[PDB]
Amino acid sequence: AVDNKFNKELQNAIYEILHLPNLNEEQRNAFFQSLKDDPSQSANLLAEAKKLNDAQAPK
Amino acid sequence: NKFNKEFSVAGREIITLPNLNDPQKKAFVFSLWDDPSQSANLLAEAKKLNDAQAP
Repeated sequence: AVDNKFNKELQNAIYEILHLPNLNEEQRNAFFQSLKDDPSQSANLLAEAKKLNDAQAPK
Repeated sequence: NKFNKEFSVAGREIITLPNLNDPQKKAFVFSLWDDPSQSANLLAEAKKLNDAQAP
């Protein structure tokens, strides 16, 4: 078991998601909540966030 | 459901502090995510640290 304070993957996911340019605030906060619900999903959620970011690129 | 508009404001405040490095900001962002009710203490701590690291 990995504790959240000792989980670099979780911490990096939160920080990266905070920076993504093409998400809206609702999406960002939903990701933050989903990470709280299950930190084991950090890799999946970060990948999902990046995919949505890229689909939502303005050009 | 604690990730709301106030949480957004605090995370933005942390990353805009100009003298913190990325590991520092990531750590404060984690602490805010871990306990959003501590935004006030954490934001003040981050600003203090920022000022300690000013050129």
